[PDB]
Amino acid sequence: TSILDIRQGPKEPFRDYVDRFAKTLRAEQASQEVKNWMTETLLVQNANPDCKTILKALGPGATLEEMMTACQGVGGPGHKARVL
Amino acid sequence: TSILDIRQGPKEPFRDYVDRFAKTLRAEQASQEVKNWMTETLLVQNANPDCKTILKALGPGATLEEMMTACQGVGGPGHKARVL
Repeated sequence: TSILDIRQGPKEPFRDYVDRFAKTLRAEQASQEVKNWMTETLLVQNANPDCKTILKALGPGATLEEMMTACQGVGGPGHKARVL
Repeated sequence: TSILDIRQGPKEPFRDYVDRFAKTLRAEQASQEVKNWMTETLLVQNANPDCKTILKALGPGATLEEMMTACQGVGGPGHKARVL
């Protein structure tokens, strides 16, 4: 698949979205600098409205852990949650 | 070195800038889809102000030959020609 295709669902937990993004980025062939630029552009760009707004409030210096913790309330169970 | 750093000079002919961008893009490790998005984004973003304006009017999906036709003569003669 391509990193360009990873976009957050409207109810998708940030943690699930960033996990898909990171896994897809590992599989992408690119230099480390290009991967850093991919992350700096597309992760916030392709987040849902509430997560995108929270990420922007953290700023370009934000770490993954800070992003995940700041976004942890948002969205629904997601597709990995087990009810049955 | 990195495609991320290819930037047009203020008087640099657009075709000289594109030759540098293209050679560096060819050498970059990336999927063709990623290259295509790099070109859509970086070539314009890193163009000089005068060419950038014309390129944004022309819009995404213009061919190189159309970009060249639009940007020809914008700027100075560049450094290709030997005077001495």
